[PDB]
Amino acid sequence: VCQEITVPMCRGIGYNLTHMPNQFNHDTQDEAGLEVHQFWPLVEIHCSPDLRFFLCSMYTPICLPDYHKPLPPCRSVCERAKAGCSPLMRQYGFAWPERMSCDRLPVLDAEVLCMDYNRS
Amino acid sequence: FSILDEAQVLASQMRRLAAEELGVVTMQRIFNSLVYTEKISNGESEVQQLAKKIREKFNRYLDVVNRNKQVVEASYTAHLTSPLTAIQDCCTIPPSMMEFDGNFNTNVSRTVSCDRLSTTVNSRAFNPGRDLNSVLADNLKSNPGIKWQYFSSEEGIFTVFPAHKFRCKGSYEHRSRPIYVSTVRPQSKHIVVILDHGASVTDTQLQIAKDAAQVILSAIDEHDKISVLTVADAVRTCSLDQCYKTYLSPATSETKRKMSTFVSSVKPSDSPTQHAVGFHRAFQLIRSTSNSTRFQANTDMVIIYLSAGITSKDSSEEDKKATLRVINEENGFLNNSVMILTYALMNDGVTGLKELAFLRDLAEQNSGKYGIPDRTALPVIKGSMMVLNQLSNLETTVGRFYTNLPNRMIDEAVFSLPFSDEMGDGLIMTVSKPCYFGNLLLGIVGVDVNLAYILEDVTYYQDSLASYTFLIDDKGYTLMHPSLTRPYLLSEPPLHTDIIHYENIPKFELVRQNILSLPLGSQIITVPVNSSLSWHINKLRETGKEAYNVSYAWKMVQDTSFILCIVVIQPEIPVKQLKNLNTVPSSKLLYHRLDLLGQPSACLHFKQLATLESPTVMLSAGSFSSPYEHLSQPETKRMVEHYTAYLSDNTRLIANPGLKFSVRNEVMATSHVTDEWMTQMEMSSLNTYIVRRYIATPNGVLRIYPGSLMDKAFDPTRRQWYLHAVANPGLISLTGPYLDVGGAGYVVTISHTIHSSSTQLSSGHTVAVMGIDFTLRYFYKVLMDLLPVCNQDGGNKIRCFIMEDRGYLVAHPTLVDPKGHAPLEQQHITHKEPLVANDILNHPNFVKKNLCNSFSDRTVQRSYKFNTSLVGDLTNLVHGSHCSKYRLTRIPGTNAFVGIVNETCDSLAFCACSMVDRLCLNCHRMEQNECECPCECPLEVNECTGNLTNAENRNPSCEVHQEPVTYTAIDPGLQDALQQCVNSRCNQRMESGDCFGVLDCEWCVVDSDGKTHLDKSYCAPQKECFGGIVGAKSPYVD
Ligand SMILES: *[C@@H]1O[C@H](CO)[C@@H](O)[C@H](O)[C@H]1NC(C)=O
Ligand SMILES: *[C@@H]1O[C@H](CO)[C@@H](O)[C@H](O)[C@H]1NC(C)=O
Ligand SMILES: *[C@@H]1O[C@H](CO)[C@@H](O)[C@H](O)[C@H]1NC(C)=O
Ligand SMILES: *[C@@H]1O[C@H](CO)[C@@H](O)[C@H](O)[C@H]1NC(C)=O
Ligand SMILES: *[C@@H]1O[C@H](CO)[C@@H](O)[C@H](O)[C@H]1NC(C)=O
Ligand SMILES: *[C@@H]1O[C@H](CO)[C@@H](O)[C@H](O)[C@H]1NC(C)=O
Ligand SMILES: *[C@@H]1O[C@H](CO)[C@@H](O)[C@H](O)[C@H]1NC(C)=O
Repeated sequence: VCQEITVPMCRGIGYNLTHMPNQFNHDTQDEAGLEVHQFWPLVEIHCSPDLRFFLCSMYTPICLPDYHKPLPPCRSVCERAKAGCSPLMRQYGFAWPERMSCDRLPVLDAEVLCMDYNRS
Repeated sequence: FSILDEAQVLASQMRRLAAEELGVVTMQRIFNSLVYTEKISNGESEVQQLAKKIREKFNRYLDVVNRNKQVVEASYTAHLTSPLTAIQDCCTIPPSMMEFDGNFNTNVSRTVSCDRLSTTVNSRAFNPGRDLNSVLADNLKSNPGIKWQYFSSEEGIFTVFPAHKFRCKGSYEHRSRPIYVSTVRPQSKHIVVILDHGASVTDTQLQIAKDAAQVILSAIDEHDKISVLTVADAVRTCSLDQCYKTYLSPATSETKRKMSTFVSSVKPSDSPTQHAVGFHRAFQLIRSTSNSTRFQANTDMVIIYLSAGITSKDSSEEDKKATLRVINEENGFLNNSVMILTYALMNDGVTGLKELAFLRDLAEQNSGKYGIPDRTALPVIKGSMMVLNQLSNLETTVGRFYTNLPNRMIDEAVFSLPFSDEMGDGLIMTVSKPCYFGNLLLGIVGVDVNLAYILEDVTYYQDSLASYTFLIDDKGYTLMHPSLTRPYLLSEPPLHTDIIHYENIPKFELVRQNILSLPLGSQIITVPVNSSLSWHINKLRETGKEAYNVSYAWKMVQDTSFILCIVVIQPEIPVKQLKNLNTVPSSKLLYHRLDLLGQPSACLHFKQLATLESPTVMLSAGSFSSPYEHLSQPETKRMVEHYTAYLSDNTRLIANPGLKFSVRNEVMATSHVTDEWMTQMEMSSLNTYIVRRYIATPNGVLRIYPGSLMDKAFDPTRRQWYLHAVANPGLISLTGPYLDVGGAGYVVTISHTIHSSSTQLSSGHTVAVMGIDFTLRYFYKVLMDLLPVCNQDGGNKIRCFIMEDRGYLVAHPTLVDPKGHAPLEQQHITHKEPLVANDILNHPNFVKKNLCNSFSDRTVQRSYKFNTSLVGDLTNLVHGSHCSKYRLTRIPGTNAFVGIVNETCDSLAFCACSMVDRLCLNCHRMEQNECECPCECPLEVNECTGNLTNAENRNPSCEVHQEPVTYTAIDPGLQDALQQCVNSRCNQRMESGDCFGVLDCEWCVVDSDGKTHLDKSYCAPQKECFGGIVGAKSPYVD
């Protein structure tokens, strides 16, 4: 059963339903909200409009009451997020977790459903 | 897991270093038994006495130019009878040279002035330098301290008294320099230069166009206003400020540098020039710039224009018609107050012969030629036009644009702001006057004074511990203040800033208005302590104070535009001064000038000439009655013997050779550290871990051991360890890491204050501070020896650290990176432990991120402040409750904190820290909990008004981060003739615990390949592996 997004950073992204645990084995939204908020300075500096959605799609994955399958973001939104924020992250000491490598995401290929909002 | 009992034991080590090795308890007991005399004053008596000192210096300063003026004016009456036309070319005198009292760049002198010729002078020019030598020599011999004295004629000759063979590869066009322009034209000139770079202007003649614009900018003063516009195809103004799109900015060095670089960025364009829009824009700027300057009128507006043959054939006349119409309309809104000057850019073809007629129509504002009727019953200020080629002297042509201005025949002295000397090699200040014979202007006279000499009375004012001084002009710009860099070290003119910014305190704008208006007076105001700067808080003499009184006593300096003020902190409460005492020296006093003595056994202590035989005593420039005389003139063995005799004179018979009040009393009061230190050396086991110990006093006494030679300009009262201890009175102050002056590299300093008595623990009661220095690795060696928990692993997953109240770490599991691979603030808690840094920011009342403005480098700095009243123990509150538990508590009795972290599993945590500069990630807003290492954002100052661009920026001022200091020089002939004072062989140490902390050693861990770990860590001298990286560069050659 899906629950509503409680972490304020991930409110207003397109959906407000999630289900814990997430990909990072966070057992509650409070635990996941503390880790995803470490990227909040990068969101306010506007290095990529896809950053807030890409992070929230991983830390608070979308939960649909009728799908019952993990709906990850596409590889295109991961690349567009890193193309605009990674060079700034390397300067200010931020780092992508290895679990967020864009190769772990489906391509825009096969019947793997992913979530890119510019290709809808 | 336990940290409390571990912290109490760590506090005993801090007391064992402050009390036993340094001698804080002994000196506090001695200073408590001394006798003091109490004084109470509001500053009115002090502002009167200090005003007399600089008034006498300015009176003699004005008597020289007045004397030089009346001699050259009377010398012209002799020119009307006899030919006063001599030639003494400054490039034809090569018998010798000197450097006596300034002029230290190939300067002969003694009754022989020299002349430099401009290309405009004729063979019948007026040259009074023949007889002027008789008075110029008497002016210098009777008034030492003034550098140059010159007379520059209107014809173009430049004669200076100290003849120096300088700049012979060209002509010195002094008539185009700002000192000459501000004298012959003391009116506030609102100039706007329009630079046409359209109509396919050839780059060969745009060269002249952009070069001329640099001559205008480098020829006006801060009371003039300037704007530079482009082709006007699109009216592009200067983009380096928001107000440059609307107003004209005062020609400050900031606006000059911004406009000058904007001039060089101009490249040709093929679009036809839209002249009408450019002149219209210039008017809109001149119109929206307040009523003139609201400043004694004297506001002459001028529009310079640089172009050539635009035409446009079909609409040529239309283009000519649109400009002279909008000129007559906009200058009709004004009362024809705007004058227009035009300049032609020519090669042998483009401009031809008919295109000059359009530029003279613009200078004459010949609108009626095209029909447009002059609606204003007023006349028009007819301008002028000049032609320029690749052979044109831009200084004698476009540089003489001020001649076309009205000469209201003002005969008054004008004083320049501090600027860089073009003849010498330093900063100078110039007073000047014009030379008038009837209705004829002959030129100007001017004398240059060293900036350090004219300000020596306000730079080193130390009459009372409860007072300081600052000097400003009638416009508000600050010439001297405790927050400014000392002038003797400056190689560049500072950013002149209004006093409202350095005296950043609420309710001060009321006192500021009274200072700039009333010529004399005083006023007290009540200020809270939580919103103030350190110059006031460090002089409080009551503990637990929520608000304090301040007394501002000011008085304008007679016959000049400067105003001096005295700030007295808490005047209703007395200030103690050390009474004259008579202590006989138990040991012989040793002045720090070991180079001039050579009598004690010498040795090298890092990059210093030092000795272990006895500690030395130093007097800083400021303890002497003439600090500039002590800095400029050489200190000789004769003077060292005189000062040693007077300071150790117990008979009260030797007269004062040139020292200030309370200087010798503090030398005798601190003379007890000699036997105290030397006794500890014979029994201490920490002789290999202590790089030096010292004690410093407010009036300029500095006793260090090992007794080392220092630079004259060294002021320990402005170092970090001094100011950090004053801010934390009665507490052990950890300060570091910072770069050592003596050559020890990065060091950590324990500092402690000495008070007049133990019953009053306020910062203002500080009569001396003491400090002891250790190497970077020492406090981690202590942390490993004192606390066994820090050894469960090699500082890997279980890590211990010591953090000062600013967030910097002095003890560390890791401290090797210091090179090109890590951020600049890598020694901060936010970079080395980003998780616990994020978590402690959530602990209530523990941390507070601060904002301060630093107008000296136009930046806004972010820092941290953990309040050292932390009672109890702090653990994880938000982050890392499971994977990385930590314990943080204050080391009792000091400003430092001890921390232990137990990393059981990985965790994600970031604190933004730039690895290329110190720029903050987000310069739009500051969040208290957003973890980021110390950083800076560019300060947005409105240069059109002299205030902050955004009023939502009323942060306090960063008091001092004055980095420039002359690190002591060492050279061969001494490096090979002597050896190091302590030579504890680092090659014989085989573990980290044995090598850490040893002052001449370092534990190498990284190979010379940059960042590869070593399979064989070993101990070696610090020269061989800086920061543990074999072959790394010295931190002094960053
Ligand atoms: C949840 O998101 C939907 C859009 O998917 C939005 O219409 C709705 O207002 C959101 N919920 C709340 C409480 O605002
Ligand atoms: C660190 O935590 C582990 C449990 O994760 C514990 O076994 C160990 O004793 C702790 N170390 C210290 C120094 O407290
Ligand atoms: C021009 O002079 C008139 C008085 O004759 C005055 O009212 C007006 O303000 C002046 N123009 C400007 C721009 O101040
Ligand atoms: C400072 O203290 C005063 C009371 O003394 C208080 O009103 C104020 O909020 C405090 N903070 C600032 C920033 O003034
Ligand atoms: C200022 O001076 C007055 C008069 O001596 C005194 O009563 C007061 O306590 C002082 N301090 C403040 C903050 O007013
Ligand atoms: C830290 O400062 C606050 C006020 O800013 C003070 O009340 C508090 O007592 C201090 N911390 C501790 C642990 O006492
Ligand atoms: C702005 O600058 C002017 C001087 O140009 C000054 O008189 C005024 O006080 C400043 N504004 C404020 C709020 O201090």
